[PDB]
Amino acid sequence: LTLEIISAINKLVLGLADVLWDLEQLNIGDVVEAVRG
Repeated sequence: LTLEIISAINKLVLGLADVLWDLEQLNIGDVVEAVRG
């Protein structure tokens, strides 16, 4: 599931494209998901 959030991702990454993205989520993009993996 986490990875898929993966599927949704790279493409997603003006407001919509940016601040809202990461801001809305609030880190995930940057990277902890790593720990889970």
